[PDB]
Amino acid sequence: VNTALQEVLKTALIHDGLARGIREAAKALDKRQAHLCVLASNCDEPMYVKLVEALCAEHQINLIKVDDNKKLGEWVGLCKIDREGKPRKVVGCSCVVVKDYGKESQAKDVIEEYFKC
Amino acid sequence: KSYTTPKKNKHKRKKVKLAVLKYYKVDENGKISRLRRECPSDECGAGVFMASHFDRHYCGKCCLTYCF
Ligand SMILES: [Zn+2]
Repeated sequence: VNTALQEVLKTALIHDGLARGIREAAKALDKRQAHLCVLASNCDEPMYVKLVEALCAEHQINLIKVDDNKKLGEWVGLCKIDREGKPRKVVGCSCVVVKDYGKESQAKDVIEEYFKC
Repeated sequence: KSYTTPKKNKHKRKKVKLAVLKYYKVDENGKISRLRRECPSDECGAGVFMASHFDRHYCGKCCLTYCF
């Protein structure tokens, strides 16, 4: 499902279906427009984890766990420069709400059926 | 350069930490409890809070003052 997460992040990037930042994620949750939320657990956070759990477990949320904060920025392209190699300095994030408008795709129905259960 | 008249420095906004973690209150339940009143106007969004002053709460980009 990791390749499916790669493709859904790439389609959110190509259709601008993403809101980076946890305050943008909270604003999207307050405006009732969230579809997919991605979380990082068992990482370098002392007290962020209970806040992000208590704000992400609201309603109609499917949870995907990420093992590291700093590696999450490369699928989303925070400092996506010098693609032939590695980017210089990419910060790590905690939660980005996927505002994906694309529902008709090759694996979109598959991941929707996986998230339905 | 340093002239006879001293130059007043620009407004250095001090970098505050754990501000985004200070909006809602963390309890045993998952419900939200914010300490700032919501913005009912259409200029600022539903997720936009007010300020936290001693006497009156102020908008952001609305620049609207609602007294009591
Ligand atoms: Zn306002």
